[PDB]
Amino acid sequence: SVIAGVFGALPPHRYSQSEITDSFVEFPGLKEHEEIIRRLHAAAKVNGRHLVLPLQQYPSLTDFGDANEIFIEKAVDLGVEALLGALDDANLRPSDIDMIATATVTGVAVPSLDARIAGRLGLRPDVRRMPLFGLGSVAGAAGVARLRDYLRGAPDDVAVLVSVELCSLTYPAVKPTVSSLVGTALFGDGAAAVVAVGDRRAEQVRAGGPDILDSRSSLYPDSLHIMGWDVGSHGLRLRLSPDLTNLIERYLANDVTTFLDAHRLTKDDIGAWVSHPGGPKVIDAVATSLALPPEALELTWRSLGEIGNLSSASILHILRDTIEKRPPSGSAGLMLAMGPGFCTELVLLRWR
Amino acid sequence: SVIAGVFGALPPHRYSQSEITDSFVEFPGLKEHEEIIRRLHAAAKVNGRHLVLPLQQYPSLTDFGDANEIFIEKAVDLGVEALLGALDDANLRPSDIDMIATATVTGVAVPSLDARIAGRLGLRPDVRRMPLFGLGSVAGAAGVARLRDYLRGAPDDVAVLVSVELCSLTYPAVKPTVSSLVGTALFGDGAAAVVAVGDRRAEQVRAGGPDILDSRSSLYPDSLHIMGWDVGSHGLRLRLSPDLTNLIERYLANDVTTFLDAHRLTKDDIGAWVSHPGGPKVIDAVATSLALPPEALELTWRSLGEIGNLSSASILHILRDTIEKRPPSGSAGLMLAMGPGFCTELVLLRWR
Ligand SMILES: CCCCCCCCCCCCCCCC(=O)O
Ligand SMILES: CCCCCCCCCCCCCCCC(=O)O
Repeated sequence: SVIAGVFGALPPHRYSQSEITDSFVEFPGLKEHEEIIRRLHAAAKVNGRHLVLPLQQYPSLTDFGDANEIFIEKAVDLGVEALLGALDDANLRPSDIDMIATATVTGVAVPSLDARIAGRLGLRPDVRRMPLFGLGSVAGAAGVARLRDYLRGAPDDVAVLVSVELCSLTYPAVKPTVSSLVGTALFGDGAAAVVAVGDRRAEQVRAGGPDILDSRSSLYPDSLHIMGWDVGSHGLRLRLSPDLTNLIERYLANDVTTFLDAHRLTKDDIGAWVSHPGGPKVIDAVATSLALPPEALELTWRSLGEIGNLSSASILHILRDTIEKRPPSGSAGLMLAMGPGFCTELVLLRWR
Repeated sequence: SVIAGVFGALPPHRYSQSEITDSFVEFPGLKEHEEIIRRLHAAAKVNGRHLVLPLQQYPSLTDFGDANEIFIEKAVDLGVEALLGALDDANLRPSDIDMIATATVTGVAVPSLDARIAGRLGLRPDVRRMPLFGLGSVAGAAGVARLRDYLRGAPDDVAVLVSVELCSLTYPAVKPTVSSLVGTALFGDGAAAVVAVGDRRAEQVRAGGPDILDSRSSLYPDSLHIMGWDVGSHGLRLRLSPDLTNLIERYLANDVTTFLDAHRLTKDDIGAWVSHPGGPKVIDAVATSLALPPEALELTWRSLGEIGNLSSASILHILRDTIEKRPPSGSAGLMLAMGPGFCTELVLLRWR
């Protein structure tokens, strides 16, 4: 399992953070909350976000069915763009793909995104499909890890993960509640794709990106309420408990120590950290938990600032950033994500 | 990859097809359509179905949110019942599980079922999770196929697949339009679970089920409209094209020939067929397109008649039935399913 390509895609409509806010407080039913909205938006540490729709169109997006239908169309466009890009980076072709996995939590599609995506790209009719849905924000790391699991038993194959998250589209379910307003300060739209190859196929594809060495999932007891969707007539409504950061602060070290002990590594042996940008308070929690220097998580901070929180797609944008800035050849890399479960996922990388 | 435990779980309320038709024509907004309903319900070759709610409660199930909530409450219950039954069948404990795959098209759960099930039965906090959504009626075959894919590269491991379909809970989306009435004629509620182990683990636990030898997907081009959902404020509205059978008759024989040749096998080599019970027209098409004697698909016919179309769970019930019938020791087994995509999945087995 060696990564051969990584690529991120973004919708063309980009808006500065306060632009978004300036219009948002004026949306129907939101002006009674200008103050908490401005505060929450200014404290998100996001400087701009890409929106799959013109900012001016969101107030009229009140029907879940309308929103989901648009999701299905845009999601497939962006996912195709990402996959095509990651294949370019790997210098590979659609026909070479033996297994495709898709991750999203922001739309409901049957047939799944992989069926549609594979239809658009002219993938082998016999390609193996794997649509993950319930995973959310953790599916970027967990998805890379599922690639390894597959390629571990299929050493000559090529596998891809595609992650599309169009968070702006969940708007119909947004209420002037604290947890939904937090989601309104953090989340943006985007996609990302990873092309990965088996051990036997790496050398003759000239697979560049890092090896995928291992992963470990960590599912916390009695924590369903930390992250989720309240699903209904209104669509997909965010559940976000305050206890989230406290959870990370109390258990994240053990997740990390248990996994690295297994490889006889310490936190110090990590050459590059690739963390999910849940938001200021969550990034702080990770740094505090693992006692990391301000520079360890700077590419995730940077990511949060430039494109916001992209659910599962963010950890892959950041991963691409990390690859570009060429970490020490042969050093360890750690992917660290968290999502609905509650769970965390850790992936072990080795930079080339 | 060797199967070691299979197990079906059903809701307590069983009703006759006629008990169901009789109350159903009297449901709100339905009496005007009694003729077509009685015609459809009789022609389905379903004699009874298990329902997760008391028959007479459905007229009041009009809120997609209420239905999805109920789906989550009940799906987990049924899910852990099936898994437990398969583990006991396999003489294994929940802590032995290394990866759990979940499959449903009938509810929207974030956190997913596998997380909820894992929390319930006490799976290891580090169990691998694979939440498959959008495979629909093919997820029974496909799920077994991804179990091989996982165990192929983990010969000491245990991986489980848990299917749960509560079709009756999509009632809020139902209206007296044709394809939706066809649905009310065929679909029932239920769940199933498969427990499989790696080759090396096989001898230790003495796995008795069939070997999982190979699989082949077959995605049909430009056929996304054949079946799926139309997701909206009202939930999950069925899309079922009339063209479905014609695609089966046109291309199924080839799907199987290309797949069997690769093993130097002929239809006549197959000792037991485990086919998805789409409904009468579908079963016939399969029998017809291939050249199968009436007895070849009888277990499918019996399952259809006995508990309805359980979506992805059916072929696992039918697998359970087949295992019990004990086909020729050492003979070939072939699973065949079809679903949203449009696609088919074939899985080669070898009985003991
Ligand atoms: C223009 C509006 C943008 C903000 C979007 C509205 C609020 C979205 C709230 C949730 C969106 C993304 C949530 C994903 C969480 C997860 O990955 O599990
Ligand atoms: C009284 C309620 C009886 C049952 C009502 C059935 C409503 C029809 C909808 C069921 C559709 C299930 C389709 C799943 C299979 C698939 O999508 O591939």
